[PDB]
Amino acid sequence: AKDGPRIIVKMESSAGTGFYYTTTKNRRNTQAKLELKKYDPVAKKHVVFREKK
Amino acid sequence: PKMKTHKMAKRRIKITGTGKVMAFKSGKRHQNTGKSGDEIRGKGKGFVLAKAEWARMKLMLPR
Amino acid sequence: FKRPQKVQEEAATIDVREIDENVTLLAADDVAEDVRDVADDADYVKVLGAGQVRHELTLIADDFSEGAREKVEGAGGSVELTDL
Amino acid sequence: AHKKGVGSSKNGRDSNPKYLGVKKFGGEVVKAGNILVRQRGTKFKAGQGVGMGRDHTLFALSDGKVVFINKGKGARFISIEAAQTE
RNA sequence: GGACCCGGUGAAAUUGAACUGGCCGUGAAGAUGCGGCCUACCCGUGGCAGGACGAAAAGACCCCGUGGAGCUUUACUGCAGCCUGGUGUUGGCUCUUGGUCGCGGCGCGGCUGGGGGCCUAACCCUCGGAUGGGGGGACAGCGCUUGGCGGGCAGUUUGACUGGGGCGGUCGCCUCCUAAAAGGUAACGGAGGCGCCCAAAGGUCCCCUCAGGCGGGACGGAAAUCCGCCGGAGAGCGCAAGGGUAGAAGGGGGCCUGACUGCGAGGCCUGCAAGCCGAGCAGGGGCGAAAGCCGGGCCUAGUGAACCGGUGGUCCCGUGUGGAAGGGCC
RNA sequence: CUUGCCCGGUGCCGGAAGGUCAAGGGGAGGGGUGCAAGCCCCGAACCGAAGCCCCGGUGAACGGCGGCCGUAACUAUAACG
RNA sequence: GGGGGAUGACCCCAGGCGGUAGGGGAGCGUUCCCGAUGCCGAUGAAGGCCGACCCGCGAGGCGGCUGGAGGUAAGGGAAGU
RNA sequence: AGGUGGAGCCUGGGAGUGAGGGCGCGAGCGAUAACGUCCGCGUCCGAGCGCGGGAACAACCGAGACCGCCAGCUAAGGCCC
RNA sequence: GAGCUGGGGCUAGGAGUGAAAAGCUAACCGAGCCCGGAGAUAGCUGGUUCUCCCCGAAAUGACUUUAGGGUCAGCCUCAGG
RNA sequence: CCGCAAGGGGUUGUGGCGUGCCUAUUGAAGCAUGAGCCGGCGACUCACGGUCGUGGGCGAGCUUAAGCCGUUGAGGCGGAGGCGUAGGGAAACCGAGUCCGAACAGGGCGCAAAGUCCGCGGCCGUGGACCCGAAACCGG
RNA sequence: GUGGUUCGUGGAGCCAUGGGGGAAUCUGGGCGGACCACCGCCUAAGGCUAAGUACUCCGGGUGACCGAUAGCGCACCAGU
RNA sequence: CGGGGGGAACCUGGGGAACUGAAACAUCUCAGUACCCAGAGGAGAGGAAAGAGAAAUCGACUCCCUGAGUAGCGGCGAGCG
Repeated sequence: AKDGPRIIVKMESSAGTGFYYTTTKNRRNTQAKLELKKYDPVAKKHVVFREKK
Repeated sequence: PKMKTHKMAKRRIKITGTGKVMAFKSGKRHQNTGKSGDEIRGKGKGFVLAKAEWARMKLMLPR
Repeated sequence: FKRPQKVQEEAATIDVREIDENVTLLAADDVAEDVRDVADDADYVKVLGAGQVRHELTLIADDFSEGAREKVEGAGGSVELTDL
Repeated sequence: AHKKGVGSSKNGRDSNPKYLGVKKFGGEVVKAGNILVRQRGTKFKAGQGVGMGRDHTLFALSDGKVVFINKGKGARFISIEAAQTE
């Protein structure tokens, strides 16, 4: 998107490998290297999910 | 002799015996659009009427 | 979505009832115990289901759909081209 | 390379609110009453409003849809006599 | 000296046509021809300029055609020429320092880089009286690629609005008012906000009852902090307005992330594409005992076609078959 | 008769030690196919040109060469500040 | 449009009918190619000159005068109308 | 419901203008100024919505122009010349 | 006398010449003239033919280097259901 | 004056009601332009495609180029092809079913209604292509 | 570094070449589109070669081709 | 002994462009066209394959139909094809 080194930075998150990812917008603003949550890659379902990229 | 914006004929295009023609959804996606998900579920195929006449025609013949 | 040149392969459109019928007029040849393979309308034999196999006949061709080949078994045979 | 002031001059753009289907017509599982999208439809007609009483829409199917506060979300069912045994 | 009267000769632009008066009114708003009226016989020649919007010329002043042509510079690009690295027919002899890898070091070693020298057989020039001498000489001319300057020139371009062109403004999108009460409409008509953001204003489960005013006491004399009364919520909600609306969106705490994939019956607005809504179906969770809610936010702004490409996934295509460059799909 | 003041930008003249950077040399390393010797590319650390950056000189080279408040001034810049 | 049309036509009444871009239907003469078991004219081809029969019409026919040689197609076709 | 009667709906070929004004009314601007412009509701004109009227005057009041010269009632508007 | 001149020639027209205004280059060179691209393009301008029948337009809205163009809609017309 | 006689010819004295004609125009008599007068030239065409409508030959319909036959010269053979015969999909491929997907929720289609060639037309593209109109660029 | 090719710098080959390096003589040497293995094709870096298609100054034939402002502009002391 | 000079049109080589379309215009198009040059002929052009493609299939060159407005080239736009 409109890449603006302004606390506005786009990122994703793997599925422990579940394989690929899924969309997400972000803001250093707070918690830098902070970013985790679960989902479900083509890999079965669910799976921890770091976001960092 | 004749041809056709072969183009559009390429991208978006192609008719059904019905005498009608369609090209893939075409909301936003595939450019800018961190946007959302469910919105994703927003790309199948969009069939515009009226104009699809220039189209079809201009293509006419092979497609 | 198009290519950088040509390439391509093949295959055709030949189907059920289609035959049985217009092939009913195909009886002017191998339309007895029927060794099909016309030679009249199309190019690269394929067999479309729909309809209801019949005229009990073995067909020397490429292939066909599910049911078809099935129905086939209804009352006939099925031979494939070159090697299969 | 900028813009000026002391020229207020600032036209406004377009909307498109309505009551679509108004009150008491052939009811079709589709956009009920409208004046606030994202809306959250309801059940049958609606009668709650910054007015007092209520409104029936002698039209019944799945459901309709609200407008966020205005009108008055549905809930006071009302399938309509035209919802009995065939 | 023409002009005027005679005799001889004898054109020329413009012109629908016409036997063509003044008035005061009128019409598209400065009329012999339309209305009312007043003067009004038919023709001519010598004249005098006012009107026939007289003649000349499809305004040169104007704007409009994403017309043209000339000059200008830190307009765009490109060429001419000029500077420039390596390379070539541009051969010898010696003086030298640098790198490097191997066996701060030094010894060696292949490697290879810089450079200084008369020479000289190309090359060129030189001539000066012949083809020999002389001078420069590895130059350079000059060929090929590099790069650079480069208006010298060549070709295009330099928006719209605009109650005359320009200067001035201004163009998207959110709200009010304008819209006469369905919807919806100009105005360079009024006023005001937006090209953010919030990982926790997210999802639920559990609790709260606002501003304010009055009365009573610490640090306090506006303006807290607590205690006791009054309250169609006038506070409250990240941001502009407007609707909302405590029952609460609104104020806390508990775990939780569905701020989901596959989809969506069926509608709103709509020439286009968009834009926007949504039960319910399946997989898989979260919150509650559960009946249920969860597919981000209280909303309506926080925006962009399709192509031009990156990248993580596919293992669909793979141009004799085995593959990969490369391509399609996410 | 007499041509004064400014080289911060610009053109230019000089400098070339240092940054940069093209073609290029020149090797780490990866890649495809390869039974294997091989056989093609991507290749980068460093060396590397003018130019540009940086130092200076440059005006019968382009070009430019200040503002307001106070003060003897019975009144006005001014001699000064 | 509708009431019976024998091919015409005839009767009712409904029912209008002003119209530029512009849309639909129907007709007219112009020079040619048929000669769909077609040919007129020296007592005039045709054009011309003039007219109080035929048609809503664009045209027809037909009669009088002129003038030296052609061409007409009862029907369909074509186009430098 | 429908007295109506003749508009309606879909598919499809062929289009034109893509800038108008004038009047009444309700608003905007504007000196509530203009044959000013700007949006709306109806009409109006469209180079023929050709005729009557208001002298004359598209245009405002009445009127819908198939055709019939020596008929008849009226409209609006008029009837001393 | 950077004097006027005849005769002989040289340069040339995107190029010449020019004691230099854009002057002069076979009587209008801000880039000659003839033939050729070629009947260049030309939202602009005109110009746009025989009769007759039938109905009957818009001068708004949406996006445009688009505003005196034109796309799509809206209002026309004919064929069938 | 009555070669179409009791009806008309021609000319007008009066009176009676009357703004020419073309383009572009909100609107025009025009004082806006167009034209002095007469005669002849002079402007929606042809081709290949495609496109609907219609006249008709077979429904699988239809013909290139050529070979032969040719007062008149007489057409007749030629079966590469191409549109229809399912389509759905980026594709693999499947197939009256298919793509998204892991789900029976929708998109395209099935359902024959079948064309196809030709003729003649209203049109659409390439064409100088409704007709003339300029300033300019480029070659010799 | 250009060409031609449908290829407009592209995953981009073949053939043709502007500059510089400068191989092989049959297990040789290009090719089948980057490349590589294997298969399959072909044998260059000299030359000649009628016939099948194109064009009308010329001569003929034929015309739903014209008729003196049409046809070539010019039907006859016209490119004068 | 041959040439050279011609010659409407046609032929290959040598060299070789803007308009205009893309509703600007730099890519692109018109095109390898128009023009100029050289030269062969009555015809030149070309012509027994380090070819084509892939069914282990085809074979000179040329030309007509077809392949095909397809495979495909591209500010994937106008077009070229």
